[PDB]
Amino acid sequence: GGPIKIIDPEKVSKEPDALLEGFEWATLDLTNETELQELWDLLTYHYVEDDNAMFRFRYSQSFLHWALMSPGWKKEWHVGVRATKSRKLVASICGVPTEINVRNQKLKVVEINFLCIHKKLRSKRLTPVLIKEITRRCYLNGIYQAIYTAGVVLPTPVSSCRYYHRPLDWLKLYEVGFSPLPAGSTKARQITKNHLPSTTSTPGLRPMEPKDIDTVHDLLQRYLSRFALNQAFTREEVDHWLVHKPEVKEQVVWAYVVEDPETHKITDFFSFYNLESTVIQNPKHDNVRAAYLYYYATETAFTNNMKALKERLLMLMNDALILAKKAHFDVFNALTLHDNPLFLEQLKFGAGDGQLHFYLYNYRTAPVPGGVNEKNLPDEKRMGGVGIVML
Ligand SMILES: CCCCCCCCCCCCCC(=O)SCCNC(=O)CCNC(=O)[C@H](O)C(C)(C)COP(=O)(O)OP(=O)(O)OC[C@H]1O[C@@H](n2cnc3c(N)ncnc32)[C@H](O)[C@@H]1OP(=O)(O)O
Ligand SMILES: Cc1nn(C)c(C)c1NS(=O)(=O)c1c(Cl)cc(CCCN2CCN(C)CC2)cc1Cl
Repeated sequence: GGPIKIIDPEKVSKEPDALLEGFEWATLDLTNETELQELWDLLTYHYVEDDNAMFRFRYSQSFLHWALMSPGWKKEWHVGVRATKSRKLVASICGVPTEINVRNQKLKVVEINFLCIHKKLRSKRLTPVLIKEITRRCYLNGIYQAIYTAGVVLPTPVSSCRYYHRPLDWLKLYEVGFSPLPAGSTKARQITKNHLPSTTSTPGLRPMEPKDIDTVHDLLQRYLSRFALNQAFTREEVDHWLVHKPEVKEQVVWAYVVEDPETHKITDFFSFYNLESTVIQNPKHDNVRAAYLYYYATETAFTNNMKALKERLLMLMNDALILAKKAHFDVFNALTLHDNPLFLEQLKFGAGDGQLHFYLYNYRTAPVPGGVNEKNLPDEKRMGGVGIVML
């Protein structure tokens, strides 16, 4: 594939477009505590819900700091819209830079996320305006392509992946309306079915440390290179995205490595992050604590023995579940991307209603497989496609 259009630097406007009357553009500075708080206030009450308005994402302030001030970040790519009078933040749209590989052409992109409009301003076509404005700011900085994901179908997705959910506290999930009771089953059977071992099995599993950064970087890059569409990690990005710094307020990222008991080389790693959802108007529960499978890698993949890879992943990911369960998560979420179809059904992940659609701006490439077939069920012959995860 390649770029759709070339942008003329000479022609990029130095001024933003008009906004709806009574509103103005505002660059957010998320190193200001009070500004990070305003973003959090906006997302907490207006960001992504399920269709039934039972749950809303509640990215924490630590999470917002981590996701939005990643290497190369610029405050210019954190775009707010404020009410002119009250100064209230009523919309946002954000970018951070990264590099991605699209069938072996590397591209400098922004990843767009945290598009949000206050409920009272919805269905006024402010979205195109937000998009066009962040687009202008990216073009002024020499960035002309983007990748983004959404839970909704929009023109020309590059891929689509299904959400899967492994219950950790099945009864809590039942009570909030997250997890159904299967037709002929009972709650006891579901509780029994979701039990997990009390201890991990992979020899040499331990938390990731800073000293592991270069090795993990090498291993993740080799492994991600197996996917048509992947994120091309830098060392700083591995540092930022994979290593928790206990000095955030509230841990966001959990990373574990496998140090081979004999060679002491790291041969595997996996990571998962913390994203809670507000439970809406339920007097007995206000929260679902989800862990999401993030990046991982294993040397076993380079053998191209799909059976040995499966085996290894069943072991590593069951350990990920045990760990998430010890860390008090209520559910573990994963998508059908990476080599995830190899283990999802076997580790008792249930199929979700949600889908994650992947999109590129200003770049054309052939559709990429998303780990599912025509029935939207996991498919080991439709992997090797999506090797990027967005937050
Ligand atoms: C070179 C750099 C380029 C950088 C830019 C790259 C592109 C980045 C793209 C942004 C990627 C963001 C990634 C994420 O953050 S995905 C998460 C998005 N956030 C939410 O779902 C939060 C809850 N919902 C809302 O806040 C509002 O409903 C939003 C803001 C989503 C739309 O507000 P509203 O409901 O009031 O609608 P409107 O009247 O203003 O506008 C209607 C138009 O907007 C199109 N639409 C609706 N939803 C989305 C969506 N999720 N991505 C892209 N476009 C979307 C829609 O098809 C229609 O298009 P069209 O009629 O023109 O065909
Ligand atoms: C528990 C829950 N909270 N929220 C807010 C939602 C939608 C749920 N249900 S769910 O099954 O976990 C689910 C469902 Cl139904 C649907 C989706 C698609 C959401 C896509 N978002 C997540 C990533 N972001 C970059 C784009 C917006 C994600 C999830 Cl995580």
